[PDB]
Amino acid sequence: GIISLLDEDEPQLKEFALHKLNAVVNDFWAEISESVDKIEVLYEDEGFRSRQFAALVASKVFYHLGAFEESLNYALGAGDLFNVNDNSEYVETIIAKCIDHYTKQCVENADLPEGEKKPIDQRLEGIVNKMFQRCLDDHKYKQAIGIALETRRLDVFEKTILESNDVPGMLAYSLKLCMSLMQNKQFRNKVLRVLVKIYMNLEKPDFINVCQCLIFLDDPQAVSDILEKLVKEDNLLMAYQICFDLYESASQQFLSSVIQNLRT
Amino acid sequence: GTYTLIIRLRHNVIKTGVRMISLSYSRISLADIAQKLQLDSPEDAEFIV
Amino acid sequence: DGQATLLNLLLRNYLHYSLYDQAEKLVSKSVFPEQANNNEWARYLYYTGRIKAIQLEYSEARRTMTNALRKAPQHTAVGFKQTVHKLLIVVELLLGE
Amino acid sequence: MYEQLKGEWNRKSPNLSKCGEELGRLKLVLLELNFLPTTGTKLTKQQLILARDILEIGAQWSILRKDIPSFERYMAQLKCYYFDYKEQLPESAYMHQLLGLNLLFLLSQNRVAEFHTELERLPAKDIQTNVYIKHPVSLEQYLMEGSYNKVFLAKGNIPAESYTFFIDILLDTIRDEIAGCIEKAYEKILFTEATRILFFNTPKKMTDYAKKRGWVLGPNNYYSFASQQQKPEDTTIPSTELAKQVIEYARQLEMIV
Amino acid sequence: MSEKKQPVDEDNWDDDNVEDDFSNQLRAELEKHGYKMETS
Repeated sequence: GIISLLDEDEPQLKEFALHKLNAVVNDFWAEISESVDKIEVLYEDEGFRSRQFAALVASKVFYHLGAFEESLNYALGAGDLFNVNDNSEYVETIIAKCIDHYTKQCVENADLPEGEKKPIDQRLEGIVNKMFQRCLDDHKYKQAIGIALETRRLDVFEKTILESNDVPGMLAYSLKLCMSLMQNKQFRNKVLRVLVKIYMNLEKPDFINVCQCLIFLDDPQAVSDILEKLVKEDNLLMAYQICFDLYESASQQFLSSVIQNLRT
Repeated sequence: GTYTLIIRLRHNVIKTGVRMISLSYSRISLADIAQKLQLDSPEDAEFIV
Repeated sequence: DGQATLLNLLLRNYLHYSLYDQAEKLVSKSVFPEQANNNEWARYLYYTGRIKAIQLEYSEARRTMTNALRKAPQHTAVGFKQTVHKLLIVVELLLGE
Repeated sequence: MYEQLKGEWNRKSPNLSKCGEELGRLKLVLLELNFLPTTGTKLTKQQLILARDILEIGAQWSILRKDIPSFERYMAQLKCYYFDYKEQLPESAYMHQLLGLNLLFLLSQNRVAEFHTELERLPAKDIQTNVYIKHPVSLEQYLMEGSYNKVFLAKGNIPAESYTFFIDILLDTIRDEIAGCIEKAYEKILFTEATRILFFNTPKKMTDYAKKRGWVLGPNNYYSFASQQQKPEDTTIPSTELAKQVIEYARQLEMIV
Repeated sequence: MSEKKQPVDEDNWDDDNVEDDFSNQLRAELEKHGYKMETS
């Protein structure tokens, strides 16, 4: 019942009125739920030292009433007071709107990244890789292999090939699982062309994934480039499964297009 | 504790009355309906009507 | 199961109180807990019937009082059914029927 | 005990140079202690009974200066303070004459659903006791039906306090109501009967109403334009609406859903 | 089933309509007419 004094015009009862918007935001939460929503008045007003905590409690009250985006934009513009506390049942409420809105906009940004892109308010992508560092640093990498795809970004998934988890076969079988769940060619070829150039820059360059990716990828010159690396290394025993899997898997047009790059 | 809802029924008793008398009688004086409704005042029996 | 009982168990002393939690129950999202087991759901329509009783029945809630009556089981009447048999036509005495 | 206030509060200082130091004084309460209901420390009441008296007198002089937006601030502060279940004074010589004063201005606010949301706050204090709150609910109960003359008898028969600003709204909001119910199918009324149905002998206020609406100023005459002729004989509107509803009957008749 | 949490605790209808229109009216007309033969 602290709500009637929101026209004081003396800006420290706005502060002292948001003193009681976090501890007793259960009982008269039902009171200030729909009747008074003057958060945006002092949030857009010249009167500072609030507009910070005011967007937090509208991000509280409009969340449970189904105004997820109303709690989400004030969740963006709330600031440092909003993301300081993650010891409740509330971070799962706000990043299931924030990172969900992030990836469902980043599908459109996977369509057209250049031009009319996102005006991020410096946290909508900040807690993406911040919570992704929580994923990289909370020991779980069977899922940290996952958010790097779900963000629809290439170089963070190229980044996490070197992490606190080593590479025996980890990420090599990730392509065995992601080629099966592969949606289209548009998202496939971009990641696939950038993983298999660090596969050649790996300590032991794997050959069946770099031939398989390239008949998946239609590059009739790069297997002649690493084939030139294998003539340069001069061992036809390891220049073998790069080649008879290429004859067994590749067709007459691709083998008839790569042949100019093999004989030259 | 329905008493605060019971207290406002006089309006609907008197609309029941004016529907009853307006439905029954056709050319009835205002100086009869207040006495039959024991209103004790014709001067607002113009006004309830 | 958390959308259902936590709103009549929220309401049952708010009706006995005088706080603004009637319009919050208007704007609430938890008004439908989706087939609440014929027992909390049936009385819920009555508990929100007395809400618009104390906030001026305009023949809106006589169908939800009536529905609150007709969704009852078969045990006894003295606890709630004598009071929906009273209050259900309190609000129609407010109408004229 | 940090008072600053006990010299000029009961004596009338109408809109003088006190209210700014009074508002900044209420600000000086806020630096000391928040207006939280103070769940612990029940023995300390100088933040509640000593400051809520300041907030109810601050509710009191708001209506003397016609401060309608800031009036309901102090009044809703008071109501949400008596919402608290801590043992306080149950009432005083003011609580009926302020809560019912809110009920009487809210009566004049043309909001009846909020006029009857108050009625849990005093169930037994309605008729059998508490006559000073029995009077406004009987008043609006008389405004419900066509009881006019009894309401204007209640205009002046107040035992409680002034209520002047509320019976002046109560005056205008029934002035346009009599000015509404001049518009029936009446006959000729002379310049005495409907001249005296409000409260006037012969000013030009009947020229204000008589030129406001019809029932035109004539030779002791109120002219009856009781026409009510234009609107009937409409076949086309059911021939559009029913033309929709017939096909809508045909949709859930043969087509599988 | 059927626990229903407790907050507090023909022959019949036509003559009840006669109890609606005819509750406390006349009730024993045997002598009012004999008292109206001399007045009316």
